[PDB]
Amino acid sequence: DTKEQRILRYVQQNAKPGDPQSVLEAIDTYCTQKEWAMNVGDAKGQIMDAVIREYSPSLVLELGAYCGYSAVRMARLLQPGARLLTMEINPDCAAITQQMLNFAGLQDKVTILNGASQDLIPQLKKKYDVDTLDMVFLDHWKDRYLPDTLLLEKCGLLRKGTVLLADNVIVPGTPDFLAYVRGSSSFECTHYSSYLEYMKVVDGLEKAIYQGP
Ligand SMILES: O=C(NC/C=C/[C@H]1OC[C@H](O)[C@@H]1O)c1cc([N+](=O)[O-])cc(O)c1O
Ligand SMILES: [Cl-]
Ligand SMILES: [Mg+2]
Repeated sequence: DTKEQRILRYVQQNAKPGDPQSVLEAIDTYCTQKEWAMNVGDAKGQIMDAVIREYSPSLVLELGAYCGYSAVRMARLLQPGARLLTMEINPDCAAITQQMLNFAGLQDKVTILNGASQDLIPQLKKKYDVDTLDMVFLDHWKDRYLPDTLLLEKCGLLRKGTVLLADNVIVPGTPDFLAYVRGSSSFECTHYSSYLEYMKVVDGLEKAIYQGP
């Protein structure tokens, strides 16, 4: 029995099936009151929600599903016909994420990719019928944010106006990524100050909008 399985079970026992908001609320309750876990959380989540609503993306890539909290958060705001692809390196987590989405009634909008980002990114266009991405959410290994951004760019997955939105740029931090995007004329960056999930520690999201080569 793992922490992640306990979260899934709590959602199954307490949330309303087919109600994404209820699923988010049960996850946030469990992680607030019983066991901390690395979900984006409600405070950063509201900022995510605002960004998604602003850009109305048709095709979103998530790096790092975990338990599917952000997958649920994002997919519930997607317009009909829009798609979320989410990459998860751990097969236990990838299974839990599928179950979370199923419960929420979002399975039709979301496609889970099991594998390492660096291995899956070059297969997106051909295997998943992708031209360019409208939005990318980065929440996987923090040392992978920069090299996976360079890989997205190499593989032709970014277009002018693709929105990159990165969690944990302060805590635990992604200092190479943040230096890079903020220094590059290919990115226009905005910082959204917030708090680390379930805590009083300052963290933030960075939005980096790709400008072209
Ligand atoms: O390592 C973090 N995320 C990367 C984890 C990536 C993989 O580990 C478990 C699962 O397989 C996931 O895809 C992290 C860590 C903290 N933290 O405070 O440690 C807060 C966060 O929001 C995080 O995303
Ligand atoms: Cl999450
Ligand atoms: Mg995170």
